[PDB]
Amino acid sequence: KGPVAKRDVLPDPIYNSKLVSRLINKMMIDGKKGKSQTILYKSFDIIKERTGNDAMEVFEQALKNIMPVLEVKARRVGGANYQVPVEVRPERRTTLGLRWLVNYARLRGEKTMEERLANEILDAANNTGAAVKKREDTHKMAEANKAFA
Amino acid sequence: NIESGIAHIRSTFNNTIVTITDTHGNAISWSSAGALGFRGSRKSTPFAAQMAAETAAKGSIEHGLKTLEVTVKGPGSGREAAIRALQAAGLEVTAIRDVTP
Amino acid sequence: KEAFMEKLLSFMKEEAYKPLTVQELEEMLNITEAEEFKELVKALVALEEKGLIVRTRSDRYGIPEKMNLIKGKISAHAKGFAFLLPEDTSLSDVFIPPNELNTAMNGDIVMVRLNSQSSGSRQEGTVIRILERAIQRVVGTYTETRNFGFVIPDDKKITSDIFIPKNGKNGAAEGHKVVVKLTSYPEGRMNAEGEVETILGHKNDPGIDILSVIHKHGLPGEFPADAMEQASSTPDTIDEKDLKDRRDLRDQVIVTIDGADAKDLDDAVTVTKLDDGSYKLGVHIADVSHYVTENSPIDKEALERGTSVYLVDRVIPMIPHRLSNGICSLNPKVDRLTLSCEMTINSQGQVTEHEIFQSVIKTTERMTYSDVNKILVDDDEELKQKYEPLVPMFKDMERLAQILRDKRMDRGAVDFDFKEAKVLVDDEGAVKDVVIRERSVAEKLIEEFMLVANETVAEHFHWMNVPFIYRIHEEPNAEKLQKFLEFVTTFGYVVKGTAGNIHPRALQSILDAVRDRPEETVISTVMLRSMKQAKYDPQSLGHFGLSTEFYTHFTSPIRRYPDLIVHRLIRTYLINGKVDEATQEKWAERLPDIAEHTSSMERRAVDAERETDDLKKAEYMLDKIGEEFDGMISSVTNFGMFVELPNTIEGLVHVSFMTDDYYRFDEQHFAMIGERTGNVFRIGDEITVKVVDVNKDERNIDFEIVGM
Amino acid sequence: KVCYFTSNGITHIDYKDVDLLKKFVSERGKILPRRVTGTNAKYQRKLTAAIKRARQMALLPYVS
RNA sequence: GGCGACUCUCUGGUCUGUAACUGACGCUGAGGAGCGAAAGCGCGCCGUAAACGAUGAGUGCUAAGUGUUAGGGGGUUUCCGCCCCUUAGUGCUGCAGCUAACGCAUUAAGCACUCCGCCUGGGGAGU
RNA sequence: AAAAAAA
Repeated sequence: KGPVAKRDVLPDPIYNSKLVSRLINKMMIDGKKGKSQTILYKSFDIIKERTGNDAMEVFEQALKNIMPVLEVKARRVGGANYQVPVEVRPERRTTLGLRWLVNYARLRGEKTMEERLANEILDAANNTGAAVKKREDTHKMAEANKAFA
Repeated sequence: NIESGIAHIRSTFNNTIVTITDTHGNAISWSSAGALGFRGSRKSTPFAAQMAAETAAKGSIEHGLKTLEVTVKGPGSGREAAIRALQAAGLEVTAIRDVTP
Repeated sequence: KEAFMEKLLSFMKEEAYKPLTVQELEEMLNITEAEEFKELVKALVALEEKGLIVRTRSDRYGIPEKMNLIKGKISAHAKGFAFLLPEDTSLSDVFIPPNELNTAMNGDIVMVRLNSQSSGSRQEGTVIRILERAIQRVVGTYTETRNFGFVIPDDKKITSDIFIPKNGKNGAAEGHKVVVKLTSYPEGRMNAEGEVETILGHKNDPGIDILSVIHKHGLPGEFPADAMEQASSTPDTIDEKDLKDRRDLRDQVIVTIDGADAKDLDDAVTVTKLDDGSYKLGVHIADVSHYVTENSPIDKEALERGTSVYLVDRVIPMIPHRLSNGICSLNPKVDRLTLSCEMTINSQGQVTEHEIFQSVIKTTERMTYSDVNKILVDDDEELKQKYEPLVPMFKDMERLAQILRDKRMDRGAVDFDFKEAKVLVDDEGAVKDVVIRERSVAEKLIEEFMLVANETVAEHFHWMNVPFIYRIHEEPNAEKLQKFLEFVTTFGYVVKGTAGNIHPRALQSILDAVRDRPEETVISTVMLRSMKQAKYDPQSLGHFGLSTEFYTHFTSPIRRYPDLIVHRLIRTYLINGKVDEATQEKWAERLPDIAEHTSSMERRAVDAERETDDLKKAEYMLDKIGEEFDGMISSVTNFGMFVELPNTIEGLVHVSFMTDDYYRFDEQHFAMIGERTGNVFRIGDEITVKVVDVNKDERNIDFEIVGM
Repeated sequence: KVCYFTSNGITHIDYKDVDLLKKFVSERGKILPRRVTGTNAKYQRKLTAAIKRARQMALLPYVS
């Protein structure tokens, strides 16, 4: 009945970003947060070595491009079947940002995850790749059925 | 060339008709929401009645009318708009009369 | 068909295009044949289907794409939704759902995108951009949480509580009414933040209720120091040098007639009957432009104010109390400077000869409106005997008034005779009684005299062809009046005329027919709600609601800045003779900005005055919860019907208290109809109501129906 | 809410006095109810007859 | 049972007021006669009807409060006005009393008296 | 809610 408070994650110790921590917890498998803490700090050294920019400048830029603005929600009042355009709450933006970032990074062709996650962030930051596309995809779809809401 | 006339408005829930006559009930002109190409819910609306009256009225001014008695029929939403469309077309409205059966 | 559609779209794509009806489009394209008219209609339908044009709910066609939008002002509601009031007032309102406001607040000029699908009767829209921010200050009640404040806004149209950071508190305790300046606006889910600019006091302290109103509109407080220095330096008696070049009238029979409690006497009058049967009327107004010169301290302040304001308990004056109740005031039996308008008036109320000049008067007696009624109407022998030398003039004034009233009404002026409240308070500001304010014979006499003097001054300066300020009242809104005309055909009142070319007299024909009917108060009130407000301007465009071509306000420069300018332009053009091109260009630059300002300062006075009245009515009804009163349905809405009492107090009957049936609103009839019972509550019915609840802070009176 | 006829002491309403009767009909020319016009029941009937005899003689309209 | 346009012709009943007269000339009323729905059927005939406020008729007595229709008297009132008493009718509340209870309550279903119709377990059977 | 006009 009353919106449950989301769990207050700690800031990532080296970038002081609760966003970066949330990425670690998204990447973590079978409660192996160590593996994911390593992978990211390996991925961000890869980003900083290639770009020269701070990984935080790139990662925040990457999230901007992945983060959705409007989403499709199924509404079936009587008939309807209306894909109601819904504005993504700022918490659900980051959610879907990090979910897609990780989900598509794992699917990439590169051998190691630290490289796969680095390359998906670098592609996301350049407003390209698959995770940015996925945001576009649902917006193209939300624009397509925009006459409901 | 007749000056005085009656503007017989039928406003149903489907449609607004407007016939304009002479005093002996011979038909000078007419129009209707349907004659103007409105269809469905639009034919009921007071806007369609307004436009119906103007088209009927502008047909009548060619035959050279000036004064209109009005007779309204039916429960529809047109009569108030359609009457002020007759005043706005130019023709003066002496008296209106609800002749709903 | 397609070439015609392109030609219409190209015409509508011109920069000067405004949204037009089919009839306006017909006129603008010079369509004269019935077949070309059919072609336009089919084209408008086809383009509207394609979404290349949009029909507004006021039946006007505009290109969305140049918008896909409409520019307009937000009118917010307290439940969280809003309406867009377009800039083009001929367009209809656009409903804005609470989620689609996108940080817009009440009064913000915005752009709104038009939604293709509407969920109801009205056209829906989303706020895409905010062009101008209206609200920069917010009054409210401060509240203290652990680590931060908030302020609950008194404007309930601001639905969200204003966050106060701990360093912005500035001393504000729990329950203190506070002014708050906005530092930030709302963004997403974050509320607006601020800083306490001022503490008023506690919300339970006497007079803070009104003071909160004064701050809510942004009404002027105390006078600046340089104004109070100028006022304190102004002499309390006339200097002999100022009597030069003024017509002496001190020996003539002149009187002020005002309210018993009025200290700001603007006007003094005289009426002499001439040998031919015509009347000589002298109107002698307080010469405020002498003591408040151009670009003095008091002038800068009196421009900033725009008008005096007449709240329940107090007066916020335009000029200092030392001036307004001292030297400008036409006080009894003391020498006073005036600017007079003396008029010879024949047996049909036409002004044949007039003169506007500087004078000194000495008023014979200060009357009241109650004393003057007792002499004329009630035929009171004690008061006649007391005022025996003035009694013949008071009867000569009465006959002149009638003659001027008979002229006015024959020219087609709309007499809008409604019952207004007057609230009666004690010295603390607590409410004693709400009585009817009656317009007697003595007020309507003074009314008519002021009117003719205001008419005679305007006319003189229009023919002079110099820059001047006029009080104009435009033609009413053609859509609003179209809806007014419909409403009166339901009661059987059949008007002669159309909404785009009504003569004022036609509206008076209605108001004479309904007189002493139950329907009166509401048809009266509904006509009103089709009228435009009157404003000042530099151009002569006429006054619709007096049915004249020439009008200005001249007869109250103590309490209206536009009147005070009329006194300076009269001194400039007539007395001094300064009709040079450089003088004219100076005023021709300045009057558009004064006219716009002073207009907006009047509407800010009215809104505020009313808001104190409605507060003190509500304060009146707090001890009347449970009591049964007879009344009359003043308004009917989708959510209920409003009821007016016999002291003008208004209250709502919410549909949720109509427990005997499921009520449906009929928009055409103005009625609440029961589905089962077949009971029909209409605008204009007499009903008995009981008082259920009274909320002083919100200014709500809730009623329930006992019987019809 | 006073009766015209009780007030002015009028004991006989006359179908020929049209300018009186017209005070009691609507603009359409329907008779106005007694609760609107303040009229006494006694007079309302008389009035009702008059208007009807008027209307027969085309002094008033049946329907304006 | 019913009876709603207006006018005209003919005709019935009711109420108020004053008492000029009459001087118990009254009341109820089986039968009978007349009136009397869709009626049911050939206007005639049918002759019954929740033709049930489910409450015979007539008379007298027995707290109040309030509304309305047609009146009467007084009060001041110009008249109107409102105020008050009183009559007849029609309503809503409400005593006392009555009721099994619901209710009724000066329009009694209260308290009395006269006369009439009618009832006496359900069904069988309105056969 | 909503007009003049007054104050």
